[PDB]
Amino acid sequence: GISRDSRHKRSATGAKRAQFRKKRKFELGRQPANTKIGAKRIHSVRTRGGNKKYRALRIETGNFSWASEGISKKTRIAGVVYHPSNNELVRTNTLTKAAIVQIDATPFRQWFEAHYGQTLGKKSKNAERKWAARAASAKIESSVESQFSAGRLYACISSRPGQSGRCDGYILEGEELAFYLRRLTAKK
Amino acid sequence: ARGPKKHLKRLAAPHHWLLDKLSGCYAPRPSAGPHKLRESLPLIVFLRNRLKYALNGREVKAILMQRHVKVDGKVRTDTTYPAGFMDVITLDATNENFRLVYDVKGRFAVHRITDEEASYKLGKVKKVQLGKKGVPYVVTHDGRTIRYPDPNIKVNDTVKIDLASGKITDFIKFDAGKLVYVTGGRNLGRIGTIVHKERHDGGFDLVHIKDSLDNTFVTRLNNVFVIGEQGKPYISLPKGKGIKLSIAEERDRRRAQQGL
Amino acid sequence: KQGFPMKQGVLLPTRIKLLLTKNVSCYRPRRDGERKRKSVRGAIVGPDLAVLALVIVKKGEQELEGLTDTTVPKRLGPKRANNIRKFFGLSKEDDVRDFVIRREVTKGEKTYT
Amino acid sequence: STELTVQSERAFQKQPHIFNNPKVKTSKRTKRWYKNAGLGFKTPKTAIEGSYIDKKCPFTGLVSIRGKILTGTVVSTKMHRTIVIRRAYLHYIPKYNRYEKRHKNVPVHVSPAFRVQVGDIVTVGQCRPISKTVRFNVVKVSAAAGKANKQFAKF
RNA sequence: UCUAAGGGUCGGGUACGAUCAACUU
RNA sequence: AUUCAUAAUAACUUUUCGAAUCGCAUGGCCUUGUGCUGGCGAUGGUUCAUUCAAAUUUCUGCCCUAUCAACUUUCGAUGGUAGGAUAGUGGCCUACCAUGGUUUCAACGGGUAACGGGGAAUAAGGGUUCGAUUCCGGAGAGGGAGCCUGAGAAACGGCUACC
RNA sequence: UAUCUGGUUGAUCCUGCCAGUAGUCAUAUGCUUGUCUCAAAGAUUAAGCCAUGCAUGUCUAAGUAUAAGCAAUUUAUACAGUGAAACUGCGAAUGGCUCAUUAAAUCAGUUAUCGUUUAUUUGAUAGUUCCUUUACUACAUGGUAUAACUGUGGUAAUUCUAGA
Repeated sequence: GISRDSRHKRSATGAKRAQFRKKRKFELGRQPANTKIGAKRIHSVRTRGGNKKYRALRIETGNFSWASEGISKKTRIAGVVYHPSNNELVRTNTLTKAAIVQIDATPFRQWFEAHYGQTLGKKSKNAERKWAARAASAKIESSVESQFSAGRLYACISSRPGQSGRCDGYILEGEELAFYLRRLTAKK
Repeated sequence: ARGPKKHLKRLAAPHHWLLDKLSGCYAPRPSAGPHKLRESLPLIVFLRNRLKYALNGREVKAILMQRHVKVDGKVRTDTTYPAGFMDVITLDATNENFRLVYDVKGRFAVHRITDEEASYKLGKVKKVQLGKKGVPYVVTHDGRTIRYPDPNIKVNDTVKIDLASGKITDFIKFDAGKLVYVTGGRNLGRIGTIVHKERHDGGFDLVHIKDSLDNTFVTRLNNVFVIGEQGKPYISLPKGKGIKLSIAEERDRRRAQQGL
Repeated sequence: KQGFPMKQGVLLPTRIKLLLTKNVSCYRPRRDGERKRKSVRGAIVGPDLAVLALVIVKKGEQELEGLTDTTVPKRLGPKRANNIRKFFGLSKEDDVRDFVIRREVTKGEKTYT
Repeated sequence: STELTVQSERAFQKQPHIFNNPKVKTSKRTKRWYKNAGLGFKTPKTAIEGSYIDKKCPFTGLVSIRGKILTGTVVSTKMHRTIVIRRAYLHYIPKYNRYEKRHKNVPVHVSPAFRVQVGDIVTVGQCRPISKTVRFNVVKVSAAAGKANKQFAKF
């Protein structure tokens, strides 16, 4: 099939190499699937040594980390355009690693309110003790606090969904967030 | 290609089994085991070719399928079981405990030992790591994992193993003034009391050795194996003591030794 | 005619060659993973057939000289304990060692089982 | 050098799993990762103090030098973060009991911890494959100039 | 239905912003 | 020499594994019940390590031809960033970007009555010629291509198609 | 065992080839052929390929046997001896054969995987799982199909197979 080999390419001198071996399953390459949003659909592919890989098609949820606070929460994910990668093997408006996405923000809102006793945007003895103790930290950033108004947070995917089957990631914060939206002009 | 070889031809088998080549056909391929293919001795070879207790592979199999012979306190009814260096072979017939050691020419010396000496064996630690749940382990040359050892057992040291409980009784460090039994190389079977060591980061640590005859030589640390202190080995050594009397001395012996 | 069997789902009733795998009818794999292309007739009935196969669901008024006149028995009984249990309706604790069925065989004039 | 300013590319360039928390007001604002590549190769101050990323760098990146260490003369600097060195040697022909000059050209990755110029001698180390042709990385430089710039100033 | 690229005039407390308009690929 | 081994936090999984298995021996203790305990093994099983390996890989090295001197980049040539794929590295594959890379120290192309070596023949010495082979490893199973199963095959005394 | 000889001329010395001479695990062919030991052998030409005719499966005290098979255990009324078949599990990816393609490509030696997979061997290694975690249950251990088998059939035919 797709030979993930170099004997077919060319020499660095420009020399045309001879077809030297019938293709080998060592040198094997496979066809992607266009991990889209919606209606979780995961197919398992057998790999070398057994070793199931979980090719994701059309995920809907993901697990996103909020590292300045040091937690992770499940959310639903939202729009995409990617990639600036391919023409041959993957096709359609996918979701992948290093992609910037919008996520639900409600579990983080709930967690923040219950963990600091403080809202974003716009009781009991134990809870008050805890909030007063771990106060002087609910001061994150203008950008994130502004995102919570809309209720949709910019995050980056760190997992490779076509290999693992997940949409784990991390919420953008700091210089990344200052950097990113001048980009994302892509299909395929 | 297409998977691993199961056969092994006469001429490809290591020279220290001593059989015959030209279309003599096949040789016994050591099965996977604690030791490597080349640095090992299968039981078929140990029994048919060295001890002459058997004449044929079916005789060897008839032996092995009676729980007569055991390697390291365990039976090993496999014909091509790779037995190796410092391995204890125990036959209740004659109550003969055989240690596999090296003669000076590089063959496998058939050392006969006492039961008290067969109680244990020795092992060179290859790596020391932490396993899961923070449990340290050492790996020896015979693929033996030992958990929770003394924390001073660093790499290339050697270890005394009780062979019924896979436990450690005592360890010997790698340092100058320590005996060594060379395993592998040109200088295989020599015993020579480490002089010093040469580091060569990224470059195959070398060791300088000195026999009792003050015949200094040099080997590779992967091929070195410590066994004790100056003049106090931990094993009964074979006939020869790892000296390598030159060919001239050898003929002088076997002409003046004996007119038979 | 020509002997090719019929297969469910295979409309366009003609002998069509069709890949076949395991866990599916009209092919017995010889090796693991062996697939094979075999001519198979469709499911729709027509004049080109030679043998149909019919299963009596409802019994009519009459009775037949091969089918309904006779009653061939089940050869083997259950070999599993709980299946014997469901068969004989004992259902808790009732020592299947004696409830399981026997089969005397006449090896000769003197017969064990 | 390298005028990536630091972030010339369309993706954000960072060291992976190197996290600078905006919460903790650390009085550096400069969190980097570097390593001693080993073998007595000195880690440069340009790498420790710099801002570049270069995942293929043997000091701040993820590659590791292992295997061979070679030397050569830079005969090209026209690619980005890689060079070509000349490795000259003499091959013996026994029939004639004599030698003949031979060269192999060897492409090398160069970090922006090094200001490399055509003519400079450079010591390189074997890395994993990082391109079709590249398997080596610059780990030391020796400039064969003495900064002989004013010798051109003649009046 | 989109994407990209290709410009003008103003600003520099002695790296870039604001504003304006074409068609071509 | 590491972002190593390992551990700990937050969660994540369509949720893996954590014996409904088998043979011989039948013993020990009492509250004598087909009661409670218990041996020697077999097979299977998660991870780690080892072994047999495999895949990639560094350096150097191969015959004749200049009546082959300029090749490569076209729809990848050389590199960079990111992604995808892969068991994994890597233009392996593509997106964007740059314009590099090899060459009279013989590139590229052509030829080989060319598988490569260990080795063989003949030689004072130097050497010339041979090496389809009884070891080693590369390939191939009429030609091509594709793929299932599996730890391992692009398998052919295995499938699929075309010739 | 570091060897040379014949041929240009009327004759000489040269250059220089031709010819001879010896060997060949280098082939062929011709003549001849008593013995012992050792023995290569469709490579060259057609990787036309032999285009005929025959062959790689496998079980132990220890996965499943109501064979409507044997013998008989006489220790047994559930089996418990042997054992065709078939399911399961391993193996068939080794070996053997050939040299077509192949000129930095295989390959040799030398490295590396801090760049990965690894059945099997070998050694270590799972008190943590009743998901409403006090009835929710079988844990003295729960569920379903299906083969072989019985019998009805198709086709001229194949290691074809259908229905019950």
